[PDB]
Amino acid sequence: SSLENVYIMADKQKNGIKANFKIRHNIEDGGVQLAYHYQQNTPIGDGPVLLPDNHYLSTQSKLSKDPNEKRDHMVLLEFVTAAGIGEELFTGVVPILVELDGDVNGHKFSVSGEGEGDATYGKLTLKFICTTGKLPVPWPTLVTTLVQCFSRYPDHMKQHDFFKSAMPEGYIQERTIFFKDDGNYKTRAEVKFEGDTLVNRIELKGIDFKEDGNILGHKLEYN
Repeated sequence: SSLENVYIMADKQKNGIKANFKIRHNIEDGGVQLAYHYQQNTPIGDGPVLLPDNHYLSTQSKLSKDPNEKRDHMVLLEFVTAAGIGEELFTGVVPILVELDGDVNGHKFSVSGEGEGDATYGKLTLKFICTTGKLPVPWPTLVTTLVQCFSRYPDHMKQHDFFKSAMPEGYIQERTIFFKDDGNYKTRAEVKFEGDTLVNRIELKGIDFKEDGNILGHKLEYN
């Protein structure tokens, strides 16, 4: 498993939030590949949202494989809890669909994911398939791109949950992810309800990657 803290701050000028954090990918030789994340979220609707005090999301991920699956894929379990120093839509189990189109150093690919979120327990369970064939980057590098409205906000912090407050209309989530000493991803996603289903539609563009670096060279552990 992995555990990372997403640091969130209000962005009042855009009626949204910003975030930053670092992901530590494990390299097959024992090293670490840092991926520095810079994030902004803006609401799709023109109504009020919850603009939070500074806080973090404590985010734990576990990656596995479906033993009966021969397509290139990732099974993902996550537990996420907000910590210090629209909500009615999330009181039960909510189906999730994720659809991503990407292009990294000219390698185009698509990913489709399905699963469910249970915000009461901060819990996500999803399975992702590369629908175009072989994924041209390591799965772990796409985890953060591939629905923070499923975070568990403790009752005493519920006034700081921007993500659910923007629902059902949703939000735009944008990132730049800088892979240390390597290339970057830029992502734009729309996260919103389609009926009773929470959908994450994403475009990802990756540039400046090293052909023999840890990403295009597939030198990251599957974790």
